Order: sequence, then structure tokens, then C-alpha cells
Amino acid sequence: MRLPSADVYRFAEPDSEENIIFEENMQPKAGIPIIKAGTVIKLIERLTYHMYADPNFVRTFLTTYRSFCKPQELLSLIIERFEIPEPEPSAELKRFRKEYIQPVQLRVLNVCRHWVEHHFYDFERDAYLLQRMEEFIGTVRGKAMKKWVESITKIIQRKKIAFQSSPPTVEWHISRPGHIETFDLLTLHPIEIARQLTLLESDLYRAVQPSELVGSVWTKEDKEINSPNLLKMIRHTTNLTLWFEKCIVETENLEERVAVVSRIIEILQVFQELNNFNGVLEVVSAMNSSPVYRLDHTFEQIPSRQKKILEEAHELSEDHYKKYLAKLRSINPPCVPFFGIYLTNILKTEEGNPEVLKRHGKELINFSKRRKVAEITGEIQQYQNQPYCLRVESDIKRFFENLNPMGNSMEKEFTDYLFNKSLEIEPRNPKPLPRFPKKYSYPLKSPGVRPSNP
Amino acid sequence: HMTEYKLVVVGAGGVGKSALTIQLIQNHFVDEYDPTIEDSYRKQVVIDGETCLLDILDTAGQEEYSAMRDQYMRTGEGFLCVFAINNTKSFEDIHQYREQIKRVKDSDDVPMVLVGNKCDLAARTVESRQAQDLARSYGIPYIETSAKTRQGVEDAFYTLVREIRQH
Ligand SMILES: Nc1ccc(S(=O)(=O)N2CCCCC2=O)cc1
Repeated sequence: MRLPSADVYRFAEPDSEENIIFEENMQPKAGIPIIKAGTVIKLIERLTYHMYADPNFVRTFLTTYRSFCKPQELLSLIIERFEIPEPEPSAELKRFRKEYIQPVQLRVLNVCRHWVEHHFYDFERDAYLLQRMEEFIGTVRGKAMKKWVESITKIIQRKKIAFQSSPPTVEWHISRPGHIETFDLLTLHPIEIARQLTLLESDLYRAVQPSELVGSVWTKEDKEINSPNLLKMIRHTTNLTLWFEKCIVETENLEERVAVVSRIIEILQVFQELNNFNGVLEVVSAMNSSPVYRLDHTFEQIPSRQKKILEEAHELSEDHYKKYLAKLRSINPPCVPFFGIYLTNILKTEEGNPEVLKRHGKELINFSKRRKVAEITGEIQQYQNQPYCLRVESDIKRFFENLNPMGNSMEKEFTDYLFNKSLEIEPRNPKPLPRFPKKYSYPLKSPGVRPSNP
Repeated sequence: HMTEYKLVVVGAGGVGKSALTIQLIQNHFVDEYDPTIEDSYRKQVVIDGETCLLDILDTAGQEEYSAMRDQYMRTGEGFLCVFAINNTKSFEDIHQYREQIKRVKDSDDVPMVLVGNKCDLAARTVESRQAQDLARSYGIPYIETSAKTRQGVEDAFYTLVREIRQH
């Protein structure tokens, strides 16, 4: 083909080592080359390539472009890409319109459609970006494009306006339905504590979007603005670990404290069965905390079966989460992954690889780095699709959402309170073990973790 | 078997702490890191003629999981306490990181190094003398590193291994 000159159309400049480089392998299922780096003009040309569609590149590009190109600049470049001039002067003009103009223009609309559908937050955050998108889509003329132009207008307008068999029966122990004032660790049913926390944690996990992760924004000074769902998910986790520690060390009577620790390990067992790894690690973090880890008189009295359950759970995190990773890979949804691993991998990928590659003195955007980030965000998304077949108990949910073990205390003051409580209830050797009065008027016997009805 | 040292990097988030271990593990000359593999955190080194393997844990990005730290503090043999020389709050946060480690280890003598990291071109707010005074009050070495040039990186990790060896 005879494409126009570079002086009249920037995207016609031929490929070279100075403007585009590739990885050695092809896209597994498509047989398409993998772009390693390129100028933004070459990345835009390949985003809307005439020879073939490239959905993996489009998805990756739209998830990660904001580190090297502003949304306002992207819209300009795809509008410039759509305005293809005819070459300086038939058989040539008829094939150019059908094999270059029509496919490129259609790929631009596919980018616009995917942008408005999966990354609408760019438009929500910048009303002028949406104005320019609506203008440009209004200028598109052709029966070929009409169908795709109408689809984009429907997504825009919808974005502006904004399934199983029966779940198991809800489990009740000492506290009865509606007696919210008596809800506590030992009075609620251990099966139901685990189910409701798994539902809460599953929803917190599912609400985290790639916009909260790309660019490591949860670690930057605007984290509360840019990563609110992620930070709500982390804060719930931390809060539940502190609540378990607080339940333990504030139970001063040894026999009651043994019943408390034992009940938490039963909650852990149900979490393991539900594949709620976040919940498993909430419990493990509480058992491994300074105040709890040192309670030798409490752990001595724990039945062997529960010690082994806790020990296998503790092993999941050892050796850089080796067993946890193997296990998450071996299971199928529904599950609640531990988010922390992804956070470190995204951050270390972004900080350990350069933003730009240089070839013959020219700067190329390192796209492969961005692809690695998009692969981690894609893995996160794979686990957010499948919900749990468990019914919500509104009052238990509200009980766990409103837990606040720290109260008005700051972090240091509170963890110092937990540790000093631990020292009081089980003094360091050679101080003798004191006795403390019982605080629970109801029975300490657990109903177990086997469902009570068919 | 050669000795294995379990090292732990602790410090404030948002100030480039991850560059320390990334630079150690990268050979220099190669700028292509994958944190998903063993070789990204395990490194065979030779320190004072003695070969060893450094198993480095750096949970950079997980600082909000503030109730999950006691585990690695208990298992870690030596700690790199990292602050950014352009961020005073990260320097002021060291005291509590060291207090937690001491509590978890149940000891006032834990192998530890204070690391001042020059993570970008922005202005220095923590002078080397303040950091040297803090390190001396704790009885630990102080090492300044650059995230751009790799200067001091080797010295920070090797000094920590010497503190473990001499414990
Ligand atoms: N350097 C190092 C320090 C600690 C460990 S761990 O097995 O305690 N652990 C527990 C915390 C989460 C990851 C981990 O690996 C291993 C290597």
C-alpha cells in the first residue's frame, strides 16, 4: 500500500528500532506480536491497527496508559488517527478506503467503546473529556460506523444515569434473631460469624477497581481519594485482627480465654472451607500478634485438632506465601484472596522497571512494564466475578461493619493496652500465674462448625 | 549447607523504600525486575570471605496492614530500618518500628541497621548528623544509600549481615 506522507499524517511513518520494539514471543491465542516499547504515536497506531484487531493490547493500554499519556491527550491522538487524508494523486483509492481507512476508523470506535464501557471514571472526573467524546462521535458519518456510533451513545447515556439455588440456613447459637444487644464472639454462631464476614470481605474485595492500583496510588499522598475501596478493605481486615486480639486478652479468666481462642480457630476452619483467605490471615495475624503469641498457658489447653488447624493456616504465609499461592491457584471461585501480595507485586513492578527504554538515543515508552501491571490487575478481577451462595443476615452484618476495637485510642496507645493486658493475664516468668474471675454468664461450649440442619 | 540470613526491610510507605532490595538483587546494568519469582528476593553473596544466601522480605505496599507485622518481626534475623532523607515523618517513624521489633523479639539487642535513602532529586530534610545521632542512641550502624546510583546499597545489607554474625 501507498500511505500518505508523515508531514500530513503522523501514523504513516514506518516502523524502526527507533520507534517500536517487540518481545520475542507472540500473543498465545492470537499469533500477534507482543509490543515491548514504542513512541506514543506507534502505540496509538497499534491500538487501532489496520491489519488486525488486538483486544489484549486495547485492554492493557486502556488500563495503564495514564502513566505516559493524559486522557485529554489520548482522545486527541485517536481523533487525529481517525482523520486519515487521501494520498497525494481509482484502484489505489478504492483499496485504501476499504483496507486502511475503514478498518482504522472502526478500530478507533472500538477503543472509544471500550474506554467508555470499562474506564468511564476518566469521563466522570473530567466533564470536558466527555464533551469532546460526544462532539467527535456526533461528527462520525457512515452507515459502516453508524451501528458502533449508536452503541457508544447508549453506553455513554447509561453510564451518565448510573442467581443460584437456595443458600444454607442461617445459624444461631446463644443470641437469637434480632437480639443485637447480646451479639458477641461467643454468643453468635461460629459458622455464621465466618459466613457474614466472608460476605462482607467478598464485597470489599469485589469493589476494588484497577484505578485504585495502577500507578501505586494507594501509597501516594492522595491515597484516600484514589484508593478508597482498597483502603476500606484493608482497614476492615486490620480491625478484625485487632478485635480477635482484644477478645482474647480482655478475657482474663484462663478457661474462658481458652474458649475464646478455640472459638476463633473454629471461625478460621469455616473461613478455610469457604476459601476466604483474607479471613484465614485475619485470624493468623491475631494469633501471631505480640499480645497473643506469648499466651503459653492458653495455647497449652487448646485441643490438638485445633492446634493443627492453626498450624496449617500459619504455614500458608511462610516462605513468602509459597503455600498460600499454590492453594489460591488450586481452588476455583468463590474465594476471597489476600490482597497484600498483589499490592507488593504491582508496587515492585512499577518501581523496579523503567518508565522509558532508549534505543539509538530515542525515548520509547516501556509497554511491557505496563502489561505486567495489567496482568496483576487481571488476576485480581478473575476472583471478583463469582459471588458466594450465602444469605445476608442484616444484623450480624451491621455488627461486623460497626466493630471498633480501638475506640478513640490511637494505634500505639491501643496496641500498648493489648500487650499490657497480655502481661497482666499471663505474667512473664518467674511471676506466678494469677487467677481472674469469670466474665461470661452464658455457657462457653461451642455448637461446633457442622451445620445444624439439612 | 551455606548459611541463610532472613532479612527484613521495615519503614514508612510512599517514600521509595522498595528501591533498596530491588537495587541489591538487580545486577546493576539490567533494569528488568519480576517480583513474582524466588530470584527477586534470594541472593547468594560473599561477605568477608564467607558465602551466604540473603533471603530478603520487603512487604513494600502493605503498610496499611498494620496488624500483620509481628510475624516477620519474630522470624527475621536482621532488620533494615529505612527512611527517606527528604521525608522527616519517615525518619520520626523509625522509633516505633524499632520499639515493635524489640517487643516482638523480646530483646533490646536485635541485629539492625538504620538506612537513610535518597530516593529522588527533591530537597534533603534529614541531615546525616541527625540520623547518625539517632543510630548511635540505638547502638546500631547508619548507612546512606542512593536509589538512583546504587551507592551504599551493598554496604547497607553487608553491614547488617556483620551485625547478625557478631550478635
Ligand atoms: N526474610 C524472611 C523473613 C520472614 C519470613 S517468614 O517465613 O516469616 N514470612 C512471614 C510473613 C509473610 C511472608 C514470610 O515469608 C521469610 C523470609
